[PDB]
Amino acid sequence: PAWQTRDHLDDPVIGELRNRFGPDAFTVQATRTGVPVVWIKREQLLEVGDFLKKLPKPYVMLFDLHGMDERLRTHREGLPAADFSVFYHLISIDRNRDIMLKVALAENDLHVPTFTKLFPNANWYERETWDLFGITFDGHPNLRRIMMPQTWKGHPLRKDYPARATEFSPFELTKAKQDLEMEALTFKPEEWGMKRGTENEDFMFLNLGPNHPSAHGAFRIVLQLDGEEIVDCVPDIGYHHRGAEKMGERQSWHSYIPYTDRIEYLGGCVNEMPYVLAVEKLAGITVPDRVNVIRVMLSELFRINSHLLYISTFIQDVGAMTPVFFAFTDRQKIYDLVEAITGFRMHPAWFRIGGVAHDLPRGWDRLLREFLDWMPKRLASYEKAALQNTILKGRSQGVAAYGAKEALEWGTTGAGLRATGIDFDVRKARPYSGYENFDFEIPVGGGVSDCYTRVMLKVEELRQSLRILEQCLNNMPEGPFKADHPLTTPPPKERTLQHIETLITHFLQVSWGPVMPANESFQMIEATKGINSYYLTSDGSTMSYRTRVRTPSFAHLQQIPAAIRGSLVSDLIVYLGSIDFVMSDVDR
Amino acid sequence: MATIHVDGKEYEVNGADNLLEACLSLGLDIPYFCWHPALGSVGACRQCAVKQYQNAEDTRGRLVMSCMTPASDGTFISIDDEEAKQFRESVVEWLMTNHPHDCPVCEEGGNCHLQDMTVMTGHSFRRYRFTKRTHRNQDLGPFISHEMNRCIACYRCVRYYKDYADGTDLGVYGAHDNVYFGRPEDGTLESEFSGNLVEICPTGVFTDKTHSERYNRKWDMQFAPSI
Amino acid sequence: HAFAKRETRMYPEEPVYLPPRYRGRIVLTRDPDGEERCVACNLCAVACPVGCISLQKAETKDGRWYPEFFRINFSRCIFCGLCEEACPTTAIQLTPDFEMGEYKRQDLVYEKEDLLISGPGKYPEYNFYRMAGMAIDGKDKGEAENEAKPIDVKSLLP
Amino acid sequence: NDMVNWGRKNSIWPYNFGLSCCYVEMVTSFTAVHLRASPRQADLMVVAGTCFTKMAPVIQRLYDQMLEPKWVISMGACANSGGMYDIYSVVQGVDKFIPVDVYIPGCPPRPEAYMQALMLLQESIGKEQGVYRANMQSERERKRGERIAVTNLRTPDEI
Ligand code: SF4
Ligand code: SF4
Ligand code: SF4
Ligand code: SF4
Ligand code: SF4
Ligand code: FES
Repeated sequence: PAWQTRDHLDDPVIGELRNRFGPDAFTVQATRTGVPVVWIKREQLLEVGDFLKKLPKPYVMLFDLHGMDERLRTHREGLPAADFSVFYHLISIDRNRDIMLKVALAENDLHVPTFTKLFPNANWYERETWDLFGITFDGHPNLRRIMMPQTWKGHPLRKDYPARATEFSPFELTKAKQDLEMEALTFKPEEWGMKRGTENEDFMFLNLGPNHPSAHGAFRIVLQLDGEEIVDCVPDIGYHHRGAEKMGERQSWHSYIPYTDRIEYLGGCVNEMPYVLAVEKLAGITVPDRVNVIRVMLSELFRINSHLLYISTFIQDVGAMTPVFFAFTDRQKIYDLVEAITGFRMHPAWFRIGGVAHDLPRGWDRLLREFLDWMPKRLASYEKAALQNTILKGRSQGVAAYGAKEALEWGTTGAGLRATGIDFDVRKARPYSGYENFDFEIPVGGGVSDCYTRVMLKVEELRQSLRILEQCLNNMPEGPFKADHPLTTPPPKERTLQHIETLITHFLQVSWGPVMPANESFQMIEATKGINSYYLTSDGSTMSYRTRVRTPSFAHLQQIPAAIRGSLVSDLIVYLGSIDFVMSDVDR
Repeated sequence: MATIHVDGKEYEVNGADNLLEACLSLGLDIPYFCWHPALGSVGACRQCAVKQYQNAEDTRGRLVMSCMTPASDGTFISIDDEEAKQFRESVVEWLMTNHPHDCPVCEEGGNCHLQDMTVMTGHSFRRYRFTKRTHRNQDLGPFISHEMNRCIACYRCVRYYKDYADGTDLGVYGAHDNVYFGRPEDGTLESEFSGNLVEICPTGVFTDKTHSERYNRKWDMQFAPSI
Repeated sequence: HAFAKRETRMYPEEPVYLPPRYRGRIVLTRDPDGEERCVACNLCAVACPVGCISLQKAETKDGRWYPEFFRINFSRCIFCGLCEEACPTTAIQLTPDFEMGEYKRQDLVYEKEDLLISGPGKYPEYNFYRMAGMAIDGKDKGEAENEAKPIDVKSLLP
Repeated sequence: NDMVNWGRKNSIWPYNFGLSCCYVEMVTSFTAVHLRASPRQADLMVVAGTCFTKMAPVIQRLYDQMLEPKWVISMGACANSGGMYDIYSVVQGVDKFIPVDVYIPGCPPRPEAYMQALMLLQESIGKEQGVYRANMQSERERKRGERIAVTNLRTPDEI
């Protein structure tokens, strides 16, 4: 099965590292992540990573870097004695494989050498590890707090830190006056990054925080200006931090599902798919085929809606917005179908562990068929309106372009990375949710990623998604909407209303929570923006022990300073609009 | 004192103990109803079944009851053997054939050992389609309410009340599937230790009447250690 | 004038179309016999992720469980619908009605008289007590679905 | 005469402060009902979205900038209270630090709810905060006999 606990010791990378270093040091954990998890003492981490970086098929992209507390795990059979841990998820595209590296730390000596030299995108990741935990990374260039304000005492992801606001003092405005004094005295100490330029007439400091529309959330990007050039741009993020990861620790597996919908406001059921897939990987549940096709239908509908919003906003900011406002009416039709299936326009919270909340209502096929026959003529009107236009096309060529290597080092996935010559989708490389029974193509941009190429690729992907949605309408099979397994949460409701054992299972599942045995799962999907993943660790209880949400927008927003260096403020704003970043995703 | 082999692994246990309290001492979850640490093992519920092999090379053994088998040195058992798991699920199902549809209106809901063992075995699908047996209740005082429909015939109440507590006014009546646990006639339970039945009974037959005036579920309770 | 003709000015429509499964206002429904359907099982309160439901069980002399008080804090409610699917009696349901707005937050907390409606809502026929073993007026022991008559231990038949 | 009161009911200037989420429905409403909205010119601020501890001074400066007659509409559960995010990093409602006049529950509310918010706000603006000994009547109490008289609803197996 695809859920069984494997060691992955046979994997070639494990044997190459065993040959290179011989025996000892490496303890191969047993998990349901699908990838090989290896423990590597902190004094060899930089050596180990370097070996993997230059291996004859290298791990070019650091997918994720974060930490785990690990202090309260009672079931710790086989692991070394750790009070804290830091995990590094790496991916080799040429091998289409992954590797996870875990460095164990003790509570008195939370110190590890910085990993940013190998992979630059790790810099913010290590900063987050300094912010949310108390690990100090010696050798880090700018190790400051990236989420909480600079006077915030406490490391919020430690388990000795109370999670809920109720345990702290309420908003009595004792600290509001101090924040007011700080904001009124807005001066630059030159500690906000390298800030090599001095604060004088030579260099001008401008917050440049876009609160205008199409900004994709309110954020600040302190900018040093010289000759109207971007000398150094430093984002000030964390304003939209909702503590989703910490929230995952105090909620049951079933009642957390609503929280997934709000990592990305436009994603909806796309955000729910990786969570339910990871929880079912911990449960060992194989769903029926109808569940797979239903999930594919809802995810391609939400993907179509998000892509249409990205196209419309792009044509509005750098082009003529008169015709593309008709897409707003079209988006309403996609919404009337979602609330026909799920119930509510946004944040459906409709996916469940083992299936979906209800069956499809009997008039779904006629509405979907009317939308699928009506849409292609409009889609071709947008294709002519966007492929053939000249004014924005001339404007949108060579505007902060990057190549395959630049995207790889910066962890950038999605339409950004597909705009280069690397043919890498996860729906084909690692099929999930029954994508391997569908026929679709991956468009590609060639070798230059710019603003025109990304939108043309998004239109081609939207056409392939519409082909998937017609295949979902014509090949939806028959049978149940929920798996038959004691951990399917909740049970079918008609069975609950008549049968005592199903009633008892429903009783304990919705009240105490389902008991998932202690193990680790991990799922990644192609999201509306980039690759989104969920790394869940259970300690055997009815709540998550650790929830890690990898959002690509964090990496996409981290990438801007490497590419925008040597451009104007207008090119900056155009690039910010072009890049698929939403503040809710960056700050989770 | 003794060494036992469970599902291939090896453990150190007390020889005088039986296999259920040995395996529960190691943190291995075996379902049970009729065994109690204070009361001892009688072997009634047949819920604690494990597969026992004669040695390490015997692949097909027999289903025994871990509460009734001593944990001697050299014991080879399998809790997770497929036939043992099927049998324990079948026992839960046979207990579920006559259980009333009462969990929303049961005071044991959220604190019921039968709910826990039912989830632990993983029995969630009903096949029994016939009629259910019902019983009338008795009045057992101002302290204890009685709902005999919920009884699973685990015999913990009579073993606690007569043997342990030396009470005289609680017994078992009838035969086959019509066994009735209670008093010969309505009237307050005379024993000074009658209220421990609320913990001793694994279902909601005997429930606290003082708590059912202002009832709330266990997850909504706030607890502290007191004297 | 042709451009204004094809882009006709939008006119708002007083009727609004909602699907049956729309997750708006939270109501408590009644049995087809006319009694309140809620048995104060406290599953909706615990299954809510935000904790917006408070209630207390009461019991009639007849023996019917019913809520002494039922309190929903609609300022915090997100209309996730986990309460509706948690309920094993279909007492609490979500109706297509979003018409809410208030000057004071203290008036957004709804009591049982603001939630208990005069009929059965989405499921006109389901009655939970007909299934339940517990005995109420009109339902002695053996008057439930798929339940045999009580046989006393003193019966002459072996 | 009350001509001054008529002036404010007829015309209002909205300052949209919708945040990351919950603003797509507000935009859906605004593009149907209505570059005019400008800072330090509006008298109505529709706070939507989750109010965070970090960015709360921004909302307090925008609240301070507007003129003496200040109206505030909180929309969504995330703005009325902390909503679902009862967490260290979210302040439990925008009403903690700025006075609020109208509360619109939902997550996100509907454009029709925005329409009913303007109707309840012109109703408050036409009775002079607008209490006036007439606002004790509440929407919980005004339509109570309307809501209780509902008996039948469509079964959810249909569209
Ligand atoms: S006594 Fe236990 S099994 Fe029986 S109805 Fe109550 S909670 Fe369910
Ligand atoms: S009344 Fe309780 S203790 Fe006695 S047999 Fe029945 S379930 Fe067991
Ligand atoms: S789950 Fe339904 S019946 Fe039970 S207390 Fe809640 S609202 Fe009442
Ligand atoms: S709809 Fe959601 S937030 Fe509202 S009471 Fe039900 S579970 Fe709680
Ligand atoms: S009210 Fe709903 S849509 Fe608005 S911010 Fe809160 S969760 Fe998001
Ligand atoms: S509990 Fe061991 S046989 Fe009954």
